[PDB]
Amino acid sequence: ELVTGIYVKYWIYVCAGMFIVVSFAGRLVVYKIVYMFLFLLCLTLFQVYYTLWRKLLRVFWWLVVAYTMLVLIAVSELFSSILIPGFFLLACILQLHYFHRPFMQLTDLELDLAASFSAVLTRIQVFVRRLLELHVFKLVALYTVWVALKEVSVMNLLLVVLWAFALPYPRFRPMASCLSTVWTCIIIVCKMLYQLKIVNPNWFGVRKGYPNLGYIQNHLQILLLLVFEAVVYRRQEHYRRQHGTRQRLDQDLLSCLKYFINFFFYKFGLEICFLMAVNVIGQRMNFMVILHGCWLVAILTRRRREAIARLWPNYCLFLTLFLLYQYLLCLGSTNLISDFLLLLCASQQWQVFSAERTNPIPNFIHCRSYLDMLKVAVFRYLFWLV
Repeated sequence: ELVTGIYVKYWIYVCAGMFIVVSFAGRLVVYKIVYMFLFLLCLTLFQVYYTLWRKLLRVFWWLVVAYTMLVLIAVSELFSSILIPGFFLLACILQLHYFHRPFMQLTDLELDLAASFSAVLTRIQVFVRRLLELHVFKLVALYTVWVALKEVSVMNLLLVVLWAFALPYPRFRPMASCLSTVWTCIIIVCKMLYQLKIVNPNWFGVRKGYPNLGYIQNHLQILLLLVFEAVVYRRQEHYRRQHGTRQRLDQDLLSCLKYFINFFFYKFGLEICFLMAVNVIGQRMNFMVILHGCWLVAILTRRRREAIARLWPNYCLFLTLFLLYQYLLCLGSTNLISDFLLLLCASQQWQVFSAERTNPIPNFIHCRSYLDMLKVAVFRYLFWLV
């Protein structure tokens, strides 16, 4: 057949996502929300324990059973609660059992636009794996965008500091990534446990979530980004287990574009670092930015090549030593957001500085191809343009 495979493979993750976010369709009650909270925590522990990702089907079936039991011994007002959690529990149980019996084993390893679609998917997966550190940084980015651009979370400094020492260090990055996933799960547990009605009502910032919908998205998107990173790592391992040159770049326009996109930061990196530092100093307008630009012009002082490289690990070190203290002093801005973005670019540079793996110039004095018709302009016209 055709449709039965597509309906039998995309079952468990979408059903768990529908069943876990369908909680809290009601007033202040601990009865129905803590089930979905413990379900999301169990899914996070299953993903992060790296051996029980799909090998606790007893626990999944027992969670479905407890959900159905609560939905059948609990439930214009008595027509949506029994239709939400009843059907949700039944669908979850059916999905979990069916997937475990056939879909889980098959997935695990113990008009022709579809080929282009799959090739673009594989290439985006490859770039995600190469940019896994960058993807984690983008998760730090949305973290601070909820933290320092929407509202400071419950000791958000701890998570932004986990990010801060995760950025420049590759020995830290995976372990502090998993510890950040764990701390975000604990933060979501404490967030959904704080909306109670027995509260009897500056280093804590318990914001007392009123509407019981807005005080969860800053942790829901966090766990969703951690789960998208874990799913991208798992799909990268699965696609690895299944299934131009740096000197040939100047042969075709496509080859030049490919050698650009592969190495867009390679011999451009410190340039873009200086550019992002300049944009941050322009945008912040503070004496903290005055000291930042002082150290930036000090880094620029060592014009000679390889001198800056020595100071660049110390550059990342005082960058994180400045940014973490800045966030803690703001606790008790968007300028700090772009400063964290600059520190992220500088950490990426401090990573890829030491890449020790790795003359048709008179051709580029006349136009013999499109590549050199643009090459001559870049070499000569740009100087006049500047």
